[PDB]
Amino acid sequence: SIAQARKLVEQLKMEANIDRIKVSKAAADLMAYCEAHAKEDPLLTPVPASENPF
Amino acid sequence: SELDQLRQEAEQLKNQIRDARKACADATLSQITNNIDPVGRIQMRTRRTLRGHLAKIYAMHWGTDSRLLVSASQDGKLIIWDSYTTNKVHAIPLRSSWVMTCAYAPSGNYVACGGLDNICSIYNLKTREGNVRVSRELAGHTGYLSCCRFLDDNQIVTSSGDTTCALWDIETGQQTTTFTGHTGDVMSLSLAPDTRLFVSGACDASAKLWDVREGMCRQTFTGHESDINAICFFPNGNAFATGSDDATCRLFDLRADQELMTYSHDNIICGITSVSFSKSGRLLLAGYDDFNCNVWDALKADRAGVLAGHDNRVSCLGVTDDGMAVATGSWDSFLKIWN
Amino acid sequence: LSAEDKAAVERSKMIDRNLREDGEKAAREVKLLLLGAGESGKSTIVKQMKIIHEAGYSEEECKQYKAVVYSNTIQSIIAIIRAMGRLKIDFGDAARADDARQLFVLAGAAEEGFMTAELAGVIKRLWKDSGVQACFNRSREYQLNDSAAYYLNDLDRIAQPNYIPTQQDVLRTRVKTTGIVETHFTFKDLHFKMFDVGAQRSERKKWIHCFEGVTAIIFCVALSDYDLVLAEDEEMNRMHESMKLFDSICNNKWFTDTSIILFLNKKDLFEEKIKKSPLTICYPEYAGSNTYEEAAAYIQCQFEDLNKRKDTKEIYTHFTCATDTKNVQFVFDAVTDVIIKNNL
Ligand SMILES: Nc1nc2c(ncn2[C@@H]2O[C@H](COP(=O)(O)OP(=O)(O)O)[C@@H](O)[C@H]2O)c(=O)[nH]1
Repeated sequence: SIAQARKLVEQLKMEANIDRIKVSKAAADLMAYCEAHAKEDPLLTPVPASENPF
Repeated sequence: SELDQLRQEAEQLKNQIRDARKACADATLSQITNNIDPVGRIQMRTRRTLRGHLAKIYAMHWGTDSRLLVSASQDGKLIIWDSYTTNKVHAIPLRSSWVMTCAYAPSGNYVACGGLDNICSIYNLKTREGNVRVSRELAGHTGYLSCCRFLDDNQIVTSSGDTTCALWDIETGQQTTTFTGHTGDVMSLSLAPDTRLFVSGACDASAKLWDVREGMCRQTFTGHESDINAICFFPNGNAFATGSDDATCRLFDLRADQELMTYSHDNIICGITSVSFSKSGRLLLAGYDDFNCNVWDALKADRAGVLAGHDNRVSCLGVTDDGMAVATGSWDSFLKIWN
Repeated sequence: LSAEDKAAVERSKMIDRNLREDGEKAAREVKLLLLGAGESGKSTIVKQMKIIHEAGYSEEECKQYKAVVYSNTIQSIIAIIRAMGRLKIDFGDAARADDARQLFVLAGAAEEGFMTAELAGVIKRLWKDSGVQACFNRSREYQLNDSAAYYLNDLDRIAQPNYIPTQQDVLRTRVKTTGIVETHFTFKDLHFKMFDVGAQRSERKKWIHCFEGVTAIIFCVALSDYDLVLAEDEEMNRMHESMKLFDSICNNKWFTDTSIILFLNKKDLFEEKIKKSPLTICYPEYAGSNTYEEAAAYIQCQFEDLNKRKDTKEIYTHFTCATDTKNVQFVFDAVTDVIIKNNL
């Protein structure tokens, strides 16, 4: 019991004590990463259909 | 008494996590994205059809060369294909046909699979003596193997219906680390871009971030009203998508430690079996029970399109490392390469 | 373009050849999936198929169960002994309380089964005791192994230095397996495939659809479970759970085109138990005479009734004693015929 509780506690501490961020920052970065590679995405950017891969 | 300290300490901890998340909820992904040029609706067509399996295909994994791929079917064979020519580079006779997953190694030397046997079987493609026979069988799991991914020829992580994930040392066959925590079948797992940590989806409707080297669960993501069958990391490694029985797909941010978006549409209440990201992270591809693969805008949350070409459900998905193509496996026994 | 890379094309064709041949062989084989609660007989039926239709067990394969036999033997005596406390039963001879303590001292933790000159006597002394016997009779009031008396009575043969398990011993072993068990066998011209997911301790819902379209399901039911409960919920009667499971598998959308075959197993245990205990512990609305004939029929009618597509699917019930190779032979050989006829 005291042992399991402790085991739980240290895990909750692990989940608890971390460098969180706000959603607007986190979200911006996603838009960022995406908009940054939007052209390199062959499924977004219909690569010159001639004979490339398929 | 002493148990109260711990109990009381436990209670407060959950709330700080609760309140901590709450506090960061200063905006929504949708809000900040509401002002973006929509993906529009892009059309994809089947460029290649891979026939050779008899039974339902349960998984497939693209080789890092974005050309050769493995597919596992319960017809007892792992077929390794030449996505370009459609030639079968291989067909591995499985010691057990109740295969639920297969994994193509980053190096291209090995491949793996396992299932109702609770074993992860490591097949060396380079058997100079000729062809393939099981090189390693990783036993330890007491529930089906739901997913497996090599970090490299030397190590592979596995998820299981026994509620755990595990890291193994192929060379020796010993279970390196057991990732306990989930209280339901772990159905899927995804390796972060660097193979430093990974996330796992489970039947307790929760995802979990695990530190491979620490063998501990960092964070735990909830939000799904049902099992999680598929899981995938956003290309940058700071977010991941989950596919669930509850008819929805969800993006969760690691740094903001919480769900950011939900991808769903009325007139779609069947489960998702697989999720994959487009090379840029813009599109989220989810394989559905209704034979279709739905493509969503990972930022706006709308359906960019839908890949229809399978007669039974889409069981596994896969977008090449170079983002050049998508593979969709199915219970109908065919695989399709979409572009 | 158009060259010697075509060597891959001929190899791919070689593979298709192998796949195709291997594939043809797979459409004319019979696939059977065994289901039912744990302890219902699935494992035994699987093993039977190997004794009847394949090599059966060899001295070597049998000696490899020597450990499991010793473990089951020890596990049984301990469970009965412990059971005396719960139910407050004295030893017939007080000097057994020592052997009881010695039983746990000797019978250490898991390694394998021990079986020593000393443990053998300790056990032989305990089993034989009138008190242990008294409790053993009240084995309906606690979790107890089916093959307990089997192994305990034969302790003189088992505890021998030059012991080798008989196939019966093997058949009686309870080794709990987590990995799906499969046994292939050729019989009556066609090939067979029997699968026992066994204790695939994972939600059934995730792998059930894997067997959609199996030729037939053989659903085992332990008839002797009617007067037993669940050591976790207490109120939950085991026979009732088996029914819920059956209802779930019988009418399961994945098995619509599958032949359901109940194996009302443990009829030999049921026959002796029905004399002592009433069916009314299980089915309180049972007004029938508490005999084998009538009660066994009542139970059969209760499971077959769970079937909702009664107009579309026929439930081929059979009363078995999975540990009796002859009985299983005939019953299976009768299952094989219905199957042949019914479908193929
Ligand atoms: N007397 C008797 N023992 C049986 C019968 N069927 C199985 N057994 C035993 O009851 C126990 C449970 O059987 P098992 O095959 O392990 O059930 P499973 O859990 O479904 O695989 C084992 O000791 C078997 O040998 C039966 O009809 N009669």
